[PDB]
Amino acid sequence: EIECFWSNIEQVVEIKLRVELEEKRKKALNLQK
Amino acid sequence: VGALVFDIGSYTVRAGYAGEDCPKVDFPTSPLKNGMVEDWDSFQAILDHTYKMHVKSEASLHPVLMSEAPWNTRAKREKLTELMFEHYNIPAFFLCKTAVLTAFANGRSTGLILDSGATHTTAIPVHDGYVLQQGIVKSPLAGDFITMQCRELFQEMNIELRSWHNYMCNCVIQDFQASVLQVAAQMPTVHYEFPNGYNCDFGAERLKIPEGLFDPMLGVSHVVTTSVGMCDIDIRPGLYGSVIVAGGNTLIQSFTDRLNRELSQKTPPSMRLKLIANNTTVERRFSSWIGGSILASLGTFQQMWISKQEYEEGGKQCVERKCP
Repeated sequence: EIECFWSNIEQVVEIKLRVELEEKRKKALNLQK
Repeated sequence: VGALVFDIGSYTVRAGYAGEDCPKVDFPTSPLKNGMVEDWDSFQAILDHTYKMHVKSEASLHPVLMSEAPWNTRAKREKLTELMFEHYNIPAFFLCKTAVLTAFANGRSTGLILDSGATHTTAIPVHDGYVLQQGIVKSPLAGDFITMQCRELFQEMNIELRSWHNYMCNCVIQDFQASVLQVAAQMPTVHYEFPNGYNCDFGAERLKIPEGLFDPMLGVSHVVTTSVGMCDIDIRPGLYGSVIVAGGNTLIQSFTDRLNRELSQKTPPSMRLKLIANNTTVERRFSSWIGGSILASLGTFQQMWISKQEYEEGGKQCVERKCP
């Protein structure tokens, strides 16, 4: 059960990481714009 | 009705809610000299102090979780449930090993746990959340031994290092450890000052004091290396790749680095040995309570606890039956 909890947190971490890289791309685009 | 999580650790008690990150109260613990309840009256009194003063809530409302030492005897658990349910009338209970909570806090069910407290430092291999009792290695080279090396050296310095005065003494030898101790061979050093302003050039002593737990008795590296020797044959690679440390008494500078060196040179070079660096004081002190909090939060803890119904139906036997 604790492993399932940590895997759920891992999913959240992965989605947040993807969203943060996407926002990094957006910030670079706005900066060069 | 937020679940309450308490750690009754030997040297400082950590308490808080299951859903909250940190133990909202952390105060010094004593009735736990050897590792389990020595004095039931004193233990009950300190628990009462906890619920009433520390958290300002009755035990009859919140569900309660307690954590006990890995090597504690069974009668301790049975009497613990008897006392808790009879006196405080909680709705549901559970008991968990501190090493298991440390491995859960790290999100690594299969692990080896190094921890130390008052008078004891232990190595526990946990596989899929079960403490291997036969594999535990317990050594007296605890934080108390190092702090007493500190105290003896201070008395040799002749500094003036009722019970509250002794508590202050223990705290300063502990406070000195965090700032100074690191694991002429040490070069110039710190000027750490006492509250009254006294100090000295704390030189090689900072190196020689921490050396006790490796070489004053079984040192920590030997404690762990034999611990895995006593465990199963083929799960041993898993433990090395999952070695974890916990407890405030483990907070020394480069302590984890020296452990990693010792195990790497002691383990076969081919092995995947690695140490999880939860090295911050906050991390180590909250690790066990963190595991308890996570354990209580989940939606399955509602089925894992010992409900008051269970203790009404049966006596102390439920602890061995419901708590690993």
